Amino acid sequence: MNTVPFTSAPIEVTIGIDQYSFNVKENQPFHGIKDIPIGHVHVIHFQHADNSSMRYGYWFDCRMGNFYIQYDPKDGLYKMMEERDGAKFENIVHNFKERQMMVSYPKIDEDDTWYNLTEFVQMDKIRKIVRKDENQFSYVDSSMTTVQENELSDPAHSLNYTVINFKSREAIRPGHEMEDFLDKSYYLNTVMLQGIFKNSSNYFGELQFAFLNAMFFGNYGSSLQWHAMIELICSSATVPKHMLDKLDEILYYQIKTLPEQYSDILLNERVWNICLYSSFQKNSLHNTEKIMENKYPELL
Amino acid sequence: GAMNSSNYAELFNNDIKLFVDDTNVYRVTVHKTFEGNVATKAINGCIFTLNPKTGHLFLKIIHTSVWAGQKRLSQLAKWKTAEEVSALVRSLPKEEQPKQIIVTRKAMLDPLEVHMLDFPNIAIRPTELRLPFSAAMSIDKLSDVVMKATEPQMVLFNIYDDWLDRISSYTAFSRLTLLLRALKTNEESAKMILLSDPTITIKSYHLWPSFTDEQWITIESQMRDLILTEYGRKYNV
Ligand SMILES: CCOC(=O)c1csc(NC2CC2)n1
Repeated sequence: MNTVPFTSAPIEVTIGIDQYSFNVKENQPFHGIKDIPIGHVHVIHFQHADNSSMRYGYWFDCRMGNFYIQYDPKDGLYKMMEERDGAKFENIVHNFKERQMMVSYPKIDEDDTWYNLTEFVQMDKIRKIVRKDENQFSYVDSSMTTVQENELSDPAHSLNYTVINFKSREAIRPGHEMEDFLDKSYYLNTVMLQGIFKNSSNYFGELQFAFLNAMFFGNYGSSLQWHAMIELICSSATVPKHMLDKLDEILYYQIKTLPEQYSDILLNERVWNICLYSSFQKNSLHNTEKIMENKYPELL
Repeated sequence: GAMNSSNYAELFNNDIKLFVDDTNVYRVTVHKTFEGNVATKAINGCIFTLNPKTGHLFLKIIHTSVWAGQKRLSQLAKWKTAEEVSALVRSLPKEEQPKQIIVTRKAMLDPLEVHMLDFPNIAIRPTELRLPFSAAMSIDKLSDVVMKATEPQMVLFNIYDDWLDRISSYTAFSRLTLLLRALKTNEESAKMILLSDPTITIKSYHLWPSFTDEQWITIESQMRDLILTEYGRKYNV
C-alpha cells in the first residue's frame, strides 16, 4: 500500500483519487493519501473551490516511483512531483502517518470497481498518449485537445489518441467502399487491432483511458474517442467472441460509475442507440443494455 | 454547405459543378405471384448527372443485370450511383472535373463522399431545393434509350438543346425545371402542351421541340397554368 504525500494544502480544493473525492479547506492540515492499492494505475485530481474551470490531475503508478503533491503559487495548481531520495521520502511519509494527517484510500473489500474500470490501462500506454517524457506521471485537464481535434493547436499539450475516422482512406479499401463503410470489420481487425494496437488489450486500454479522462476531467475530446472506439466495434460484423464479452463488461462498469447527473452531456444518443439497437452487435451487449435501460431509459 | 434559394445563382458561375439525381436508378414494377404474394421486377434505370451551366447530361444507364443476386437493392442503388459518379469524374480530364457535386437526396451524401475520398477538394453538397429531376424519364428520348439498353451504357446529351445560343444558363435551367415540374405533376397534360401543334418538331439531335422565343413564352405560361391548376385539383383551391 503506497502513499502520495502533500507538502500542504494552501487553497481550498476538492481532491479526487480514482472514483473517490473529498474536500480540503484553505490551509487545512492535510498531508496526503495513504493505503493506495498497488497493482493499478491511479489518478489524483483536483477542482479548486474558487474556479470550477480547469479540472486537472495526474495519472500515476506507485510502482514507478515515489510521487508527491506540492502546490505551486506561481502556476496556481497542485503539481505532482517525483522524489528521487528514497530515504527522504520514507522519512517524510512516516512522520505524516504518525501524526495521522492523511486520508486513507477508502477501498471496500468487496469492491472491484477500480480494477474493472482500469483492467487494460497501463502507465506505459498512458505516457504515449500524454507525451511528457521527463515525468513518470501524466497530467491531463478538461481543456486538452486531441490530435484529431487539432486536424479539424499546441502539440505538446495534446492527447495523442489513435485517430479513428470512418470516412477516411485508412478506413475504406479501394473497391470495398460500401462493404467497408457498412461493415467496419476490416478497419477494426486488420487496420486497428493487427496493425495499430497489436491486440485487443491495448485497444481496450485506450478505450478505458478515454472514458476515464472524459468522466474525471470533462474532456470532450476523450468522450469523442471513447464513443468512436465503441462504435467501431459495434459496427463490425466480425468481432472475436472474447472481445464482445469483454466489451460488455467494460461498458457495464463505465455506465455503472457515471453519476446520474453527468450522463445527459456524456452519453452520445446516436452512438448508444445505434450500438444497442441497430448495429451488428445489438444483441451482444446484454449487461450493458440492461444497465443502460434501467439507469438511463430517457437517452433511449 | 446546402444549396437553396439564397445561393441559387451559384449554379451558373464558372466553377464546374454537377447535380446527381439517383431517383431513377433502381426502378421496379410490383406484381402478384401465382401464389398470391407480391414480388418486384426491376426495369432499366439511369443516373441523372447534369452540369446546370452547360446543359451537359451524363446519362448512365443502369441495366437490370446489375441487380442480379444482390440484396438490399435500394441501399445498393445509392452506392452504385456513387461508384458510377466517381468513375465518371476519374474519366474526365482534371480541368473538366467538378469542384462541387450536389446530390438531390441527402442519402447520397455518405455513399458519394466515401467513393470520392481520393478527391478531397471536390465538395459534396446537399440541397434544400425540391428539384424535379425524377421526371427525366418523362422525356421520351431519354426513356427510350434507357428501356432499349441491353447492357450498361453511358449516353451524353445536352438537356438544353440549343437554348444557350439565345438565353442564359440561369434562364435555361429555369425553363428546364418548369418543364420537368410540369411533367412530374401531370405528365399527360404536360406532354399534350409540348406537342399539340404538329408543325413544331423535335430535331433529331434535340430533346425538346424547336420553339421560337415567342412560342416558348406561350409554352412556359401553359406549364405554369398546369402546375397552378393541379395544385388546386390537388388541394381544392
Ligand atoms: C463523474 C462526473 O462526471 C462528469 O463530471 C462528466 C462526465 S462527462 C463530462 N463532460 C463531458 C466533456 C463533456 N463531465
